[PDB]
Amino acid sequence: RKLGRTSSQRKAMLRDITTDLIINERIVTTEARAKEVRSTVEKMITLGKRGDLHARRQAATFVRNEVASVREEDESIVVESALQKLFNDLGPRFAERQGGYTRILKTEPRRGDAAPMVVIEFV
Amino acid sequence: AVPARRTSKAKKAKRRTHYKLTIKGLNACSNCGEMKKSHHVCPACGHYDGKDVMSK
Amino acid sequence: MKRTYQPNKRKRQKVHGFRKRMSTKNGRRVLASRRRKGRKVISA
Amino acid sequence: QITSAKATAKTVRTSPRKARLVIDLIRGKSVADAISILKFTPNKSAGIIEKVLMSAVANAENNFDLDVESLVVSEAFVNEGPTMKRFRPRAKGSASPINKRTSHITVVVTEK
RNA sequence: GUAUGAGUAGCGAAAGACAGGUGAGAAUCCUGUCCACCGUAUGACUAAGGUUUCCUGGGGAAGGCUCGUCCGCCCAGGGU
RNA sequence: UAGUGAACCAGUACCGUGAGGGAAAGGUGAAAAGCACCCCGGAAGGGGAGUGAAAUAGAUCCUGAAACCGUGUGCCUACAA
RNA sequence: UUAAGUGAAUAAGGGCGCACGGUGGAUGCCUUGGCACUAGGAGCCGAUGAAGGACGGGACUAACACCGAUAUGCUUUGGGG
Ligand SMILES: [Zn+2]
Repeated sequence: RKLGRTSSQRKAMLRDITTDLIINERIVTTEARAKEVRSTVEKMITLGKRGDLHARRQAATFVRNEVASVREEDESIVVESALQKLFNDLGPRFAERQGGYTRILKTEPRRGDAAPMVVIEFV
Repeated sequence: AVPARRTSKAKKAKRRTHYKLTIKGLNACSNCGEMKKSHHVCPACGHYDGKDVMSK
Repeated sequence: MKRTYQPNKRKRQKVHGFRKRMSTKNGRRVLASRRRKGRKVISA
Repeated sequence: QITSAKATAKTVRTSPRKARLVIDLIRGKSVADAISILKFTPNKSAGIIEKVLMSAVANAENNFDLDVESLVVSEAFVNEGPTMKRFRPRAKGSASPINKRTSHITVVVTEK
């Protein structure tokens, strides 16, 4: 286990960060945030393969409720809502890929408070 | 309690022997030979053995 | 907590105002004694 | 010609304790070692001593010498600049002295 | 005027995260999203009190218990 | 630090509602002739080139002692109260 | 080659000396200012509005100084060039 803050604030933080790596797939943060988001997204990709009504109804916990990502239409506004993006991409990106879906980099310390920094991307 | 005297001129240095600054783990690039950190992205090259890592 | 030096505009002009060091003969000591010091601010 | 250009930094708004640490790690090394070590520091001296060395290199070029890559930082200094004195209210109504300091910093660059 | 203790104590109650901007440089500046705290009150109006801090446009040595491209700070104009 | 408190825009700034308490702070050069232009850096700060008899006389500016803090070197030091 | 013995030097740091730098203005020297007096002048101003001030008067206006809607000044007589 790891500790950064109080009890419920960790669940707050991990709902906060991890809607990116659903939208951007690039995040610039520190050591410990990177390793916790490793474990959580290593979980929450695998529940994007099933498509069960348990998968729709456990994705509504570690994903913020309605987060838009709209760059598409035909004549519409189609809202890839960061859970439909799960169940329409991440299964059909990781159809045969086994565990270990992400990569962590080691770039730089921080100008302000000496925070060593990390890029996270998937593939 | 209270410092009984001033610390004499010897003990300033004799404390501060173990107050050094150290920088370690610096190695040449795979692309420009600049002495950069092991296990770290080059800020100028941006490579892990021939990869356009910091690139769009 | 209450503390002391509290402001008004009537009180600090009808205690330390100009008239109420003219209406007696112990502010007239204070007037000439300050004019024999060179200090500008006489009173309010 | 003559070798050994110099350049001085004046009124550097830090201490000498936090600067003499850094110039433990320069004296005895070349220019290519110098900027390499100074790029990877988590300190305030990074913005300072780098520009001091860059001015030392430009004074070695534009005025005196050639052979930029064969230059050695021979000596350097951090010296105690004029202080600045302000106060802070400590508790129970009384005062307490708290310094602010500066420094004067020079770096000597010989050829070899 | 200068040390000493000593880069020790402390940095004066409280949840933030990402992306994108201008810029020499950003955890602190701006913009966008989500989350959170109070709600007979951290919401609204006024009488004293304060005496221009208000607005517009720039700067970063000082001030700001960190930085600071920002300010109730400074410079110049303009408002009752 | 003498000499009025006060040689300087002082009974002022500043403390006290009050009556009243009241400070430190003179000196470039003989003449600003107060460093055009080049270069680093956002700047400050600097290095050349110039002024000037002299700049370690560069506007915190005449000579510049102590305490304090740096640099490098001749000799000594890990069985010692 | 064995065996018994004798054993020098290298410093993370430090001491003593020399030499060079910074932060500080003690002292050298100087005065535009003070202190005590000499010798004379002079020893009141004021309902014909005083002693003191408030406010304002310049091309540029924050202060000092001079002045007062005739306002950084009006008129006359002598010195002056
Ligand atoms: Zn490289």
